[PDB]
Amino acid sequence: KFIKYLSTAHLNYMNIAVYENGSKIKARVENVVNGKSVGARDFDSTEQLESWFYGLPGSGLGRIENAMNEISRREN
Amino acid sequence: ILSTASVLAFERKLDPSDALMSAGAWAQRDASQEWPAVTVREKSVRGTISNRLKTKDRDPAKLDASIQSPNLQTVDVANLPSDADTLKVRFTLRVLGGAGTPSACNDAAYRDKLLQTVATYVNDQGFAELARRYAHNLANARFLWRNRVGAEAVEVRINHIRQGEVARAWRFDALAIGLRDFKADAELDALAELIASGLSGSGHVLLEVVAFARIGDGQEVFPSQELILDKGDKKGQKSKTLYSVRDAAAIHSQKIGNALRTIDTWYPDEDGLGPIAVEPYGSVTSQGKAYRQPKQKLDFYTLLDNWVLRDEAPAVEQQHYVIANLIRGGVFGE
Amino acid sequence: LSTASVLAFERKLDPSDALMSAGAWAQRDASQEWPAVTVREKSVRGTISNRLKTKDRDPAKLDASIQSPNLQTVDVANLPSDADTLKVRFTLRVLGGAGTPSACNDAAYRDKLLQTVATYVNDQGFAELARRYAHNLANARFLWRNRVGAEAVEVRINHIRQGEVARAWRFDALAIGLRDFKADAELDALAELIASGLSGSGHVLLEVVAFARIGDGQEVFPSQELILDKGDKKGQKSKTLYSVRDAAAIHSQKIGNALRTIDTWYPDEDGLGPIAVEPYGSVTSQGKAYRQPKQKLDFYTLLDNWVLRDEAPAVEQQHYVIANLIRGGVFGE
Amino acid sequence: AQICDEALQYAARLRELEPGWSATPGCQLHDAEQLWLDPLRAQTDETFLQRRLRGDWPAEVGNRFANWLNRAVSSDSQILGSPEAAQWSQELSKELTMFKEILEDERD
Repeated sequence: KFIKYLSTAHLNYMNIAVYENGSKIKARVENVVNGKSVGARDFDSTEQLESWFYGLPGSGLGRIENAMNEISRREN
Repeated sequence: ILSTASVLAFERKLDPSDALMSAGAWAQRDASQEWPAVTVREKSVRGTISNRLKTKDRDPAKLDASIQSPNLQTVDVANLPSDADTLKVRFTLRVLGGAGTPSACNDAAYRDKLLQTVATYVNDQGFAELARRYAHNLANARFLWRNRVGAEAVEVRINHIRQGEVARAWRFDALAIGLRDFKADAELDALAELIASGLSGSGHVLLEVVAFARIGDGQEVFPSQELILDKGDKKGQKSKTLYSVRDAAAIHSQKIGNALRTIDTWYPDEDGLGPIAVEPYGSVTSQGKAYRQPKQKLDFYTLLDNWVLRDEAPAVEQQHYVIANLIRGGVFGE
Repeated sequence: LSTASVLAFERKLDPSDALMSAGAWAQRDASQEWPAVTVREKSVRGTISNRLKTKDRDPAKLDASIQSPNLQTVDVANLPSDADTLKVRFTLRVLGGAGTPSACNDAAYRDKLLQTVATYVNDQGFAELARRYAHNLANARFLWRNRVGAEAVEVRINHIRQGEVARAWRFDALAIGLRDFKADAELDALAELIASGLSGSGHVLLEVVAFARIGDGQEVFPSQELILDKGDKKGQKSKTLYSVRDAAAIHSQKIGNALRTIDTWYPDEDGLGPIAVEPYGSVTSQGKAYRQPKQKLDFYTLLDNWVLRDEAPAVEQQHYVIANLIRGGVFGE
Repeated sequence: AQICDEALQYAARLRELEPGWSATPGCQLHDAEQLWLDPLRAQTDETFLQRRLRGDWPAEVGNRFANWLNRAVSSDSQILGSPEAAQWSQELSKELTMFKEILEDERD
């Protein structure tokens, strides 16, 4: 079910994990030591994941901070 | 029933400081007290395209179009002055001692069992092995990480301090002393008796470490690099900052502390590569590998649980590993 | 045996920033107290010569454009009016050990890489690459535009073991060609020194000093810095120049660009000349990228076909691949 | 249309509210946006005010505004291989054209 981590360096114990559900993938912002997640977002394929992710404003870990601030957004 | 303590925390011993770098001339080496500092400055750089492509869209017109718009960039460098060929790196080091007592623990029986285990270790054999390997890491120049690579002569001077004075001075030669072979010496046995007398709590140990390296006239020194993160915001900022103190380049303290605790020659996988530093789940961040897996029985948590709770004493060298992790300190427990 | 996902090679042949100081020819052997070339400002009012959209039958916009031309402030560096010789000094370390990466995931791929590079060195030495490096130190590639239009260029190279000089070389850069790598006894000696340096058989530190007759009060050409638009014209909107403490200078990576012009093995045309060694071997000024990945001469393609599959390429392409390992870089995914 | 017309509302709210635009730091990159947000003339202005910024029809802020729109919304390249970015680029072409066409008479 688990595929990979989205970033290669943890920014204060937090990282985005990429999961697989069948015909869709599940990106999920989560703590690493504990395991409990803070927000999630469902995509259809990994091409949508990389195509959406590489369009974010930033480079390196500013991109992963913007992605964690995007997936774990206050929904209301 | 003796479960583990849910809260454990060990304060570190062997506390270093931030190393300062100042440049000067060799054979003006004994008067290295008024040397000016190495400053961090800016310069501009125009890169190109050299990264690996992808076999989904790599057209020749897109490559030439990529070369039409290159990367303009601003970095920080630190160089010696053009009339100086010697790097001076100075830091200090305290050796605290009392390396068995935690700073926070829930249980009282588990803490007393832990102190009986550590006191049993010290009474069976001293701190001579660990202080011998620490003395070898102060002997050569591990704490000169990339500055050591490609140098004519590296000289290390170590002082012991009791008051506003100097008790005993050592002067070594870092290139003659090996990088991988821990061979004995009289002076290293003296300084290993000093550090081993420090970790046992039999006195106060403050050391002053000064390192000298011939690099070349106007060459480049290598301070430690700071964290930025480009969030796509204004101005196209700097892509390489360097750590500094008040107008001097410097190295972080935890990187020197990484260079001092490279003890572990007891990997299950391969003892042919060399000693890499002491960690629970003993890992190397640059190599991307994690030696000493928990699927084996050589992890720090597994050996500590099997040696405190169940009295199953491991081999002697693994006991050196466990006590090395207690001198490292950390946040243990659940 | 897949490729390692992380590869990184530290560079060898590490230069420094070159300093420029001006003086008089035939006072050339005492070139030790010469004053530095300083960077100063001057004002420049420029007209409009942009390629306008043609068939513009509106001269009122043209005569309107002359009412406010470009008021501009630039930096120049000139020799003093009683000096006609440019002195450019820098140093150079030759490290050696050009096969071992600094970061690698796999252990089998790294051992296969070290067997491949050690196989290359045991089959043939570093004599070719050190011969071409010796030719780029022989002439004055590192004098980029300062070389163009000069009466006589003299290069002095010193080897340093202690606070001393082991062996000194004195060349003539205009007699030595720009495109023809012809042998010589002294270039074979210095090529033995560099080849002895890259193999790890010793420590090599060189001091390179270059001399050029340009003219009294002419213009020298330091390297140019990057300007962000937070500064106005009075505030150098136009043209800043790189400097050190009150002296004009050249960046270190530009001299490092001038040293590694080896590649005479393009598939397209060997008639133009050697341009420097890059993966996807490209020229930024010409806007072209030789050595395309659609061919089979790229560095990544040759390295994958020569490490993983034991398909050894031609000998000159092996010189190209080892030249990219001496260059260093960030490889892998 | 609502984004660029909303930017016209931003220059609207900036225009008739804060008439104080005196000297301060940063007058090189905020100098084209200063001539875009043309304030009232100073009371100590001499006769050299009908030539200092009279010919200032600032069509460069449609270019900076174009870069802000390009960095704001994602421009897909799979729509670039199709005609969605030729028709889309036509939409931003004529819309920024009409925006600058409003900007033609900011002073005159």
